[PDB]
Amino acid sequence: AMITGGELVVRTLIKAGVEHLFGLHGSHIDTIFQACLDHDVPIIDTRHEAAAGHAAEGYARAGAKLGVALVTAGGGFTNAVTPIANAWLDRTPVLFLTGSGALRDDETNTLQAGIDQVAMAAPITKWAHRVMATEHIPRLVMQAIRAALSAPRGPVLLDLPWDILMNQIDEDSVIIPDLVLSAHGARPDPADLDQALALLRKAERPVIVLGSEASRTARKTALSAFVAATGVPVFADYEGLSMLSGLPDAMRGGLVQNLYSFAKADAAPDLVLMLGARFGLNTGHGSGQLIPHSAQVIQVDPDACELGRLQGIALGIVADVGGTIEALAQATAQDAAWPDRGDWCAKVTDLAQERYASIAAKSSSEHALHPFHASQVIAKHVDAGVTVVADGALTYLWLSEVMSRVKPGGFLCHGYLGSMGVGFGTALGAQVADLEAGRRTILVTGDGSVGYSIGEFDTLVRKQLPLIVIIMNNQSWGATLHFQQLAVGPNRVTGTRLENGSYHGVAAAFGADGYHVDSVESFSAALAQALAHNRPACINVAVALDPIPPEELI
Amino acid sequence: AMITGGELVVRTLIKAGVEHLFGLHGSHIDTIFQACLDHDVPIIDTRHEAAAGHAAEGYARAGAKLGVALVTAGGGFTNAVTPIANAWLDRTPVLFLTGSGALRDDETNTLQAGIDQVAMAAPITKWAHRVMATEHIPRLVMQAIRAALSAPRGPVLLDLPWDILMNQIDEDSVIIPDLVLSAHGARPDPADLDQALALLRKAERPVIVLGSEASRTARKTALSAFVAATGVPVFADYEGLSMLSGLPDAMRGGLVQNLYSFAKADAAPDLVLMLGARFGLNTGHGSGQLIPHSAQVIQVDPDACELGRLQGIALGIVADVGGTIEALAQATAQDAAWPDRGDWCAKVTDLAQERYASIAAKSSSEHALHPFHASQVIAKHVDAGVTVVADGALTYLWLSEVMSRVKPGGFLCHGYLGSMGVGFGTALGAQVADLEAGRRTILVTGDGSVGYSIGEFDTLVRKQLPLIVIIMNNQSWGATLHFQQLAVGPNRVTGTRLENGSYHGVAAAFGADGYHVDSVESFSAALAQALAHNRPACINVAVALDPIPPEELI
Amino acid sequence: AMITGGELVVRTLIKAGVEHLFGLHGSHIDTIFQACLDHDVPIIDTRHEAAAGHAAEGYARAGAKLGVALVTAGGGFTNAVTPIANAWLDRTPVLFLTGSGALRDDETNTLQAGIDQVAMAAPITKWAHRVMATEHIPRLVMQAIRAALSAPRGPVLLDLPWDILMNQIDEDSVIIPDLVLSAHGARPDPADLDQALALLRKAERPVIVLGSEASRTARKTALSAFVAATGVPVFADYEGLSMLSGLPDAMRGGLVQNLYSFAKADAAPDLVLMLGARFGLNTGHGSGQLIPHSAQVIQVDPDACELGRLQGIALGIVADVGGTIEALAQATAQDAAWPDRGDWCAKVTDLAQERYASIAAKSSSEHALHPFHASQVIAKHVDAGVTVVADGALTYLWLSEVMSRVKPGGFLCHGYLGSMGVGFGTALGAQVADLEAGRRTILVTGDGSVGYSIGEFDTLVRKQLPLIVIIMNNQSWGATLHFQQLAVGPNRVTGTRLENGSYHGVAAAFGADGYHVDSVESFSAALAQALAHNRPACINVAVALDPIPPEELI
Ligand SMILES: Cc1ncc(C[n+]2csc(CCOP(=O)(O)OP(=O)(O)O)c2C)c(N)n1
Ligand SMILES: Cc1ncc(C[n+]2csc(CCOP(=O)(O)OP(=O)(O)O)c2C)c(N)n1
Ligand SMILES: Cc1ncc(C[n+]2csc(CCOP(=O)(O)OP(=O)(O)O)c2C)c(N)n1
Ligand SMILES: [Mg+2]
Ligand SMILES: [Mg+2]
Ligand SMILES: [Mg+2]
Repeated sequence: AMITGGELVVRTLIKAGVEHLFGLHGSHIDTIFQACLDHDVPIIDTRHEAAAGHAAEGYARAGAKLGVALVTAGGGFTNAVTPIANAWLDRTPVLFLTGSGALRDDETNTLQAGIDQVAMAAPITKWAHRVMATEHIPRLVMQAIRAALSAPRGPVLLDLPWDILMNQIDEDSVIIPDLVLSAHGARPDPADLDQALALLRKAERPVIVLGSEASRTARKTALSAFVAATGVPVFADYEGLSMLSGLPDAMRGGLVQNLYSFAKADAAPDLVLMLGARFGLNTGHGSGQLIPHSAQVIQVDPDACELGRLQGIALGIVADVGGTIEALAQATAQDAAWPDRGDWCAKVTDLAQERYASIAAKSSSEHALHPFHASQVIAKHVDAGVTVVADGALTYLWLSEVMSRVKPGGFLCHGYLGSMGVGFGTALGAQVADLEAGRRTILVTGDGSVGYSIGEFDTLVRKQLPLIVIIMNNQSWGATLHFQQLAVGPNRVTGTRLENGSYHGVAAAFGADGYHVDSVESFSAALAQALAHNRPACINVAVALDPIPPEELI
Repeated sequence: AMITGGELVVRTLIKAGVEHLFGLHGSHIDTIFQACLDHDVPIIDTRHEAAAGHAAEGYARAGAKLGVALVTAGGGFTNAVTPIANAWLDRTPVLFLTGSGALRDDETNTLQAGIDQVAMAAPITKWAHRVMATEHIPRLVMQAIRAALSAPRGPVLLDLPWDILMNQIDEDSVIIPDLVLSAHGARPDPADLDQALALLRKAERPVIVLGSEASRTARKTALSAFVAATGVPVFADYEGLSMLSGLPDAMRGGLVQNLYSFAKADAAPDLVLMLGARFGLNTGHGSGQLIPHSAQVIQVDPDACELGRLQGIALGIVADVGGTIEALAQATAQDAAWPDRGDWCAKVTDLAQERYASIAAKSSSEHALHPFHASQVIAKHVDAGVTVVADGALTYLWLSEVMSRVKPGGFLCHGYLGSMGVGFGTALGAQVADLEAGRRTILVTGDGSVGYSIGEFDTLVRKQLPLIVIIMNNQSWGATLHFQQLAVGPNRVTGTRLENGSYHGVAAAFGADGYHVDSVESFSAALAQALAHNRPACINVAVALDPIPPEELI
Repeated sequence: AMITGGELVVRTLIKAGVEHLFGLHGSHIDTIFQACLDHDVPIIDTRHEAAAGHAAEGYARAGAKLGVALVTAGGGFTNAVTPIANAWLDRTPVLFLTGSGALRDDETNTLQAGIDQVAMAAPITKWAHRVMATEHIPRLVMQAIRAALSAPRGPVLLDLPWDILMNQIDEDSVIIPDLVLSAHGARPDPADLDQALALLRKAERPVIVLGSEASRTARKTALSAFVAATGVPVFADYEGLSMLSGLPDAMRGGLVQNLYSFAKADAAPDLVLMLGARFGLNTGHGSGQLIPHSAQVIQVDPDACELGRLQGIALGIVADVGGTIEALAQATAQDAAWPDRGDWCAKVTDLAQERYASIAAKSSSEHALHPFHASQVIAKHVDAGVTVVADGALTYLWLSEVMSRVKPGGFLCHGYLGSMGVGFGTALGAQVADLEAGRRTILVTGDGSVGYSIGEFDTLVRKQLPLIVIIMNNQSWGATLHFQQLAVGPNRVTGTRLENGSYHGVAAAFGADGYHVDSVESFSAALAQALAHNRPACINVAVALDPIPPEELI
């Protein structure tokens, strides 16, 4: 009859439909550990709260569902800050449950109390709030969850004082509410939908560009019905990429990064339909080399701030990307008489094919194994059954170069935050999600980036998570080392040389299979063996440093 | 050639379609003032920055558009804080432009530099930001507008460093963007709309409650259509009242407070459609006193946090209220199978009118003018051409008891901030935008409340503003004095008596028409008089302090 | 045995030895009004929270002590923000007690509850905190007072949830701490002090300048002794001026502002002892206009950031300004051989006098009363027995030129916030402090500035506070009309016309003495009268607007 506040937290999460938590133990949050123990709710405990946070993100991104991070007071929270800020810029839905000092003995210079965690999380969350009463728990947890899931998606900080968590209340007294929130999003007004549809019908070279908000709602089947009736090519930023994985092969434009050299071939797009993709790092900023200044733009985004923020656009809609896609598939259904778009699809296909073949031709692997070739080795293993997690600068923009012509189940790369090393936690969490859906996760990170959360090879072994960490090891902080040469001068490389350490040796110590390879065939075989067993694996890949990825030259 | 920084602000402001500004001069923001002079943009300078801010609220609330406040650095910003906070809770679209310390001479103990205005506004604005370059002025102003205008509506702070406002850049060299925002709001997915309408037709005692967002979109025409086909009674909070004035009297429940008396007749609502109406102060929180616990709630709100925050709901939709009404009215043109809804309208009408007569039965005027009698002198004077601004606690609680059966063009009362003294600023700015149409504005304020921004008669006189101020005088801070008596005891009154000044004299010293009143007819002559004229009118009214409103009880 | 939290607040305030509170009533803080009324502790209830806030500062500033401000939740707090912001920059000790939403019913959209008040006050307070338990009140109240009273003095916000105040505890169980905090500030290291005196002895034309922190510790006899033994000329800024009032007039250098000419009189100070004076708006900024580069500087300040913030200095001491003056006095009391500065002092006295008369010779009042003439009339009513509070920009820039070489009991003015209208609240609270002091308070304010808190005439009459409200009336915003001519064009003035309202009529309408005067004959008669009458009085003074006050030369 008497239950702890920590019980209420878990019961509300049970009701909300959560089946996994990612975290690190603390006395302050043990009531939640105890309650999860009782209801068989697995907490995937890590070796760093940053890894736990990133794992909640990874789980959310690869699962298209809610992520839950569980951290303790003080350092527990501060260690989760990078995942918080990363989820913020990436529009990913994570509930960050955090402990704090007890309200009784507030301002007593005590263990793990003393820092305004709500004030700290404020600038980088949709909502950050501290619970003031134990009976408020179910309603406030449910409130926090609604905030995170609705467009635009984002992180929420729920601060649960040790006080409030240890408190015992009569269970029959406080009501645990249901998650009452519509799964379908808000659609555009039929007038703007009639307009956007009209504007794209009379169009010589139209393109769709998908963003993160497309993957959250993940309304794939509707995207098919819409793309089939209209026959319009679809591009995406890294986060939208996997949404193209189910499109008929002809209208798969790939990553928006290659809407770039459309300038030399007349191919400057006529009308661009942006669906949750923002103006910034991912779409060539305002520099307009990706989204051409002379194109008419139709932008759909949950936040009006994003509506033509860097370039003057034509039609500015504010609705949910998911509902918007649904509204487009619904209208496009009976309107089944659409213009001839055979030879714009071929152009988009052929221009991306060009840039690809062009780089393959300039890629030599004599004396040193080329990053491009090691990228093609992973690429040959990429279908809907595989999630790919990208980390590590030079690593990921070489990886980006092969990623457009395969159909990944998921693809989790860096957002605007671009925090080197977020990939390990992300991939761990993604592997937990992919286990339910019968899929495999592969992290592709740099030698420098992996050392951020290298202790997570332990967690992979302890929890038996079959993640294959692939390390592009060019003995350095790659992209930065290039900046020191290309931007400063040839012999001005300081603090970027990382010429020490056997990474497979580290993985071997934590009990995970370590491979160090240095050639195409050996790496190809190592990866094949890694996939072949259901066990965590490190593949230390000795790779070339000197070559320059095309993205860097821009 | 060269144009100033503030010169850019004003140009970007007119392309937005705004026609007025409310402010106070600062030598930090004269750059705006001068650019405004030669575009014939009227800056209505008040006598207190607080007043200007509330006037920006009024303007935006009265004419359902965007309001603009324009304050000087340091002290100018901090004086606008209450307006900003009020706007935040009331969900009203206002663009607060503030000057600040020049980036040159930053951190130098300078004149009006050295305070973090953005940090101060961030907890109470949808967006708070400081412009770093002069060329950024247009894209960020237009951005701030987009933020202020989308659902849910709310205030935005744009900090313009005096530095940035003075720097001249080539007039051709930076584009001045159009405001591209769909105006038509996003609407619920049809499946939810079906779920809603199916439950609505199933209901035996259905009800609709309107909140601020209905008034911000002001789709009176679509609402009427929807209300007609279905024949469901409609209620509202103070902010959603204007939106009942254009509907058939048969389906007009009035203010939500009237839903209180219903449980005493086994006539408690069966199902309630909350359109932008939040669970909180105005809807009786989660007590189940207005919105019954046994009733099945459908809630439509732009903020997912609001979806069942204090009470379990049956269906929760995140979509724009204005778009939702549009959809509900549209789904209506093909239904044509709705119940008579006449005998429930009978019940709703009977209960409302019954409550009204019940107060008239209790109210005596034999020794002092009953606030309710004095309130009626205003009621038979209220139509679609009057805008009523309510301030003062005891004043507005009594004044509401009549407002349900009359129908104003504008009704602006307190929100959650409950800030006594906002009424004058709100009223002043309501007169503009009542000058915009042909409507005339009446303010009904308490004797203590008016002292807050009493120096605004100087503005009313200077700027030829026909506003009538009805000072409800009970010689005290009424409701607070009632608190002291009812909550602690009869002889426990302190700091709540106000038995001194001649307010109607005060206004006359500023050169405005000042009146007096003892009883019912005494006031009619003063009211019909000053209303017959077309200029600033200050009326004083001696009124009984003793009587407790029905809203006070409970 | 059972007492409320509000009672705990009051008993703690009493034990700290506070005698007055300044505020505006709300039901959220009534428990504090009830306790105060029980212990005979006056709450000066005003007509605006800003006036209550400012009165708390004025009390603190005029009486060299703590000022306590009492405001209610929501609107009450937001209205006190400008005072908080002002006390911040002016380094004035004010405890701001605010009510807020109850902790039970957090996040309920309830009345006056939903603004993060601590987050708002955070940028502009030494400390801002929200009480979480009723038992914590005494220790937290006392903690706040320590924070405010210690160098550098500043404002503090204690947020007191309605919940926590209404709550009842066994009075026997909670202890009420003493205010144990030393009255003596920390003095410099002897090696630092000796090298300061080693420089002062071995220097040719040395000068002392005082700041805010010098009035906060208000050490007259120690400073008096130090200046007697050393014979060094002493200046000060606006807040420091009142400390010169007790020195030998041969040392009284007046306002450091007079120090411009030393640059072009060849006698620029060869050494400057900055005692709390800050490198900013008060002291020629960073440029050597008031503080020459050629001068070697010894600076004392509680804040190390201030130590040569914008200039190079020879010695930087973090210590209490009052404690230092004591170390200066004590050590210098043995040194019986301080070099004579009679020659240097004579030069200084005669340069301040040369400045004075050169202003006096012109400025003829042959048509209108040159504000200099209006200021000199006030001057012959100024001595140790009078506190002069000052407002209005164009107003004060004349008054400063006459204040130098007449000795006020207190001289309160604008700090770095420079907010117009702060003067009324300030004088209202100062008068309270001056009434126990036996002094008389005169407020000299501009015509626009007075409109801010014009209802406070009701306060002056209700509370019977015989403040004299002088209005220097030039029917305009003066300095901001000035700027519009001088920096734009003589025909480019908009939004500064205040040619309206007999300000003296409104004050008379609130039941105080009302006078309008124009010439020295009419004026010094209205003044002489309003003085002899021990009652609140308003002296409206029609004045020339055209004349430039000399402090503007660049
Ligand atoms: C957390 C973090 N630290 C530092 C940086 C700056 N940075 C950008 S690229 C880069 C080099 C990454 O090198 P590596 O992980 O080895 O991958 P590589 O480029 O060699 O393929 C660094 C340190 C960053 N973006 N994030
Ligand atoms: C800014 C602000 N200050 C104080 C309060 C507390 N308060 C609530 S009601 C009230 C009385 C208002 O009196 P008046 O304006 O004369 O109207 P009346 O109640 O007498 O009709 C006060 C001071 C508040 N709600 N907001
Ligand atoms: C809150 C605020 N509003 C406006 C200003 C800008 N300002 C500087 S001087 C000035 C003139 C005010 O002087 P006034 O009260 O009219 O008396 P005067 O200077 O003419 O003698 C104004 C409005 C400010 N600093 N702070
Ligand atoms: Mg590397
Ligand atoms: Mg009243
Ligand atoms: Mg003036």
